[PDB]
Order: sequence, then C-alpha cells, then structure tokens
Amino acid sequence: IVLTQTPLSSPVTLGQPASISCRSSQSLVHSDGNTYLSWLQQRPGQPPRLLIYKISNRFSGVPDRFSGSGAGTDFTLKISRVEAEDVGLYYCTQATQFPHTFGQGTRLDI
Amino acid sequence: CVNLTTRTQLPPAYNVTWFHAIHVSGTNGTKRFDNPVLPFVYFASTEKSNIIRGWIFGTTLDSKTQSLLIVNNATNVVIKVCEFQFCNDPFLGVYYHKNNKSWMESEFRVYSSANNCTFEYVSQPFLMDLEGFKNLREFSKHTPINLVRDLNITRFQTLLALHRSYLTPGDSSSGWTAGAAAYYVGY
Amino acid sequence: QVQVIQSGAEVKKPGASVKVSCKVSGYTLTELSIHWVRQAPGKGLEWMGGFDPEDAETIYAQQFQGRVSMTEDTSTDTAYMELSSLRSEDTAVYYCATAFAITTVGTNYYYYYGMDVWGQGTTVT
Ligand SMILES: *[C@@H]1O[C@H](CO)[C@@H](O[C@@H]2O[C@H](CO)[C@@H](O[C@@H]3O[C@H](CO)[C@@H](O)[C@H](O)[C@@H]3O)[C@H](O)[C@H]2NC(C)=O)[C@H](O)[C@H]1NC(C)=O
Ligand SMILES: *[C@@H]1O[C@H](CO)[C@@H](O)[C@H](O)[C@H]1NC(C)=O
Ligand SMILES: *[C@@H]1O[C@H](CO)[C@@H](O)[C@H](O)[C@H]1NC(C)=O
Repeated sequence: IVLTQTPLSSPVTLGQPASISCRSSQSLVHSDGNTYLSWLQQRPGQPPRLLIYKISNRFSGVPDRFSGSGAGTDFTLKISRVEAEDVGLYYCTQATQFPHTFGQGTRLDI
Repeated sequence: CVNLTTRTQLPPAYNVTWFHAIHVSGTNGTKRFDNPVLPFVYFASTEKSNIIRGWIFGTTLDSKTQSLLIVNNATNVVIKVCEFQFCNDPFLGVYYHKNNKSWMESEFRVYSSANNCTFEYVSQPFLMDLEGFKNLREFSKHTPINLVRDLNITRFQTLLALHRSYLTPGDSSSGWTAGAAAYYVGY
Repeated sequence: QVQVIQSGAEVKKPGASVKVSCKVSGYTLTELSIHWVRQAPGKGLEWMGGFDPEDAETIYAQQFQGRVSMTEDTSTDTAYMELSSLRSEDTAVYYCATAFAITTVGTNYYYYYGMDVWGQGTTVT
C-alpha cells in the first residue's frame, strides 16, 4: 500500500496556516471502519512523535492547530497557524493493511 | 502500588452503615476512590458487575505480622494468610493480555512479594454468581432484592477489581480505573 | 504513559547483527504491540515489522524477508530486534514504536492499530 505526497517544500510564514496531504493506492476500509491512518512530526535530534492518533483524533500535547481530517483516502494535515517551533518533518501513516507504511515526509520550511 | 485516592469524602456510615467505595460525581462522571482501613464487622453489597472481588484483613496490614487475603474470580477463590505488606490502596488489576488474547487478572497491584508463609486454601467462587433486580449479598447470604437500599485481626480494607481502559498510550490518564462500587459496613 | 526506552549506538562489520532492546514502563509488554522502524537519509521512515493483535503474532515487512528477528522478554518488559542481513548500507536509526494491542469501548475492545509512542531510537550498523 502506497501513500502519495504533496510537494515536500511546504513553505512557512509563522502565524500563517499550512497544510500537507497524501492519498492511498489501496482501499482503507477496515473491517470495523476504523480507518487506521495517523500523522507524525519529527523535530531534529529526536524520533517522530505521533500528533494525530487517528484521522480526527488529536493527542494531548498537540495543539488544536492540528487536524488530520479527510475522506476518500485523501487526508490532509491542516495546521491552522504554523507557529514557532512547529517546524520539522511530517508524515502520514498507513496501518489499514497487513504491511504498514509511511509517506516520504514533507518539511515545513520557513 | 498506585496512589489512587480521593479527597473530602463525607462519612455517612454508622444507625445506617452505608458507604460508597467509588463515589461518582455528576461532574465529568468523576470517580472518587476511598477504600479506608476500617476496624474489624461484616459488610454487604449488590456487587454490580463483580467489581468487588475480595478483601484483606489483619492486625497491621503491614510487615512483621500476617494478614488474610481473600480474592474471587470466575473459576475459584483463593485465600492466603501471609506477611504481604501490601499496597495502601490495593486493587486487583485487570489487563489485556495480547499473546493469549484475553483479559487477565493480577495480584501484583495488591502486593509485591510476600514473606515466608504457609497458609493457602482454594474453593469454588462464592461472590461471582450474580444470577444474571440488585440481589444483595451479605457477609455469605445471597438473596434477591430490588433497589431499595434496605436489609490477630484489628482492621481491614476491601478489594475492587479495575478493568483498565485502553484509550491512548500517551499520558492523558493512567486508564487504570473503571466503574464504581459500594459496600455497606458495620457491626 | 508507555515511556519507550532505547539502547545506545553500536557499530559492527557486515553480516553481524546488532540486537536492539526496547524497554517499556507504565504498560507491560504484555499489553502492547511492538513495532520496529528503520530511518535513514535517502531512505526515509521504513516499517520493518511488528505485532498484529488480530492474529496475535509478529508480521514482518515484504522486504527484510528474513535474517530479521523480533522477540520479547516479557518477564523484564523488554523487547528485542536483530537484523543479520547487514551490508553496512543498512546503517540506520532504528526505532521501537508501540501502541495498545486493543482499545476499549465499554467491554468491546476490538483491535487497535497505531504507532503512538516512540523511543529515542538508536544508531546502529
Ligand atoms: C483464578 O485464580 C487462580 C489462582 O491464581 C488461577 O489458577 C492458576 O493458574 C495457573 C496457570 O494455569 C496454575 O499454575 C500451573 O499449575 C500446574 C499444576 O496444576 C503446573 O504444571 C503449571 O506449570 C503451572 O504452575 C495455578 O496452579 C492455578 N491455581 C489454582 C488455585 O488453580 C485461575 O486461572 C484464575 N481464574 C480466572 C478466571 O482468571
Ligand atoms: C503512595 O503510597 C505509599 C504507601 O503505599 C506512601 O508511602 C507514599 O508516600 C504515597 N505517595 C503519594 C504521592 O501519595
Ligand atoms: C492461555 O495460556 C495457557 C498457558 O498454559 C495456554 O495453554 C493456552 O493455550 C492459552 N490460550 C490462548 C488463547 O492462547
């Protein structure tokens, strides 16, 4: 299963909105409709951390600025405002199929 | 040992002996844990969903002496008397076991290791068959009843089982607790 | 709070495996799905394999067809991975990522998939 990517340059002006996205080469229909896709952010000097646990399920420590909403396999990670220190690599994940994958990784770039 | 406790809980038990181990507040459905050490009486409860599994009693509920641990589950009940030096707020943990693909119980949320002891006894469960309308069990008389809320060892605590939730792996909550329970206690 | 703990760096010559530990605390390994991921410049973030609760067994990636092995020291809450198929171009940061085996809705726990908690990772050849 393959995750596609929008341009990875994702230019940044702080205080302005930003978004990145991916689509799937294969159906995401999970037997329970769970649609297990998620989003991670990797800052330098550390592992990627998961920001959005599902599509719309955000985890504590991650501000309301972030959302993984989408449909039809097309999921967009929307950042309402990119603020200072929100810059690193961003990945969409895929756990709906036995093999699991990651996108290439976009980079927010000031 | 998990420090799972509440604050500012009123003492309504005597007169009437009623007491709630997990008080539930309307605000956020908050679960308030109070499993006090009581002087040693009998108790009774409706045992909703088999939350109450057992109880512990003895002179100090600490080391250099012994206490009695009685715990029920679906297949048997096991009683032991040992120098348990158990947790101040002991619980029977319930967790999901991924390799056996099932829920399992753990006594290591009650006590760590016991010191030298000899007494153990095993029998069929006496608390678990709820025949499914509250059906109160009094300490061991199990009778049908509706919801009317009517009719050395020095000290003790009760033991509740906690069905751990699985919400998020990150640190939003421990997820350790679930449900609510009560038992009415006295002479 | 899972708290994934990783081993330090280690460099070995081709064909030698490096066995990488993964210690957890707050949840025992018994409760968690363990997944391993490789990362490198020019390669990106790559899933190697991990535990799948529906079958309740470890599933390996379509690549890393073998000479890769994952195990669990459940008694010490420490998981391990090694790769003997080392050609040195496989030097990469390896990560242990975990997630709950299940989720809970009342008493219906379905199955849960995710890679929610990552350890620091280690650089190994
Ligand atoms: C309720 O609690 C009891 C007490 O822990 C659980 O039963 C215990 O299960 C273990 C594992 O199956 C038994 O250990 C094994 O014993 C055999 C000999 O009988 C030995 O060959 C094995 O190597 C191993 O040591 C343990 O004896 C058994 N205890 C008792 C009193 O039967 C029981 O499974 C729990 N029930 C539920 C529904 O959780
Ligand atoms: C937790 O309980 C132990 C006794 O079981 C006690 O010594 C310790 O001080 C308690 N810690 C907190 C934070 O309440
Ligand atoms: C549960 O564990 C026991 C340990 O002896 C094993 O025999 C049994 O097959 C296991 N059950 C499952 C569903 O794996």
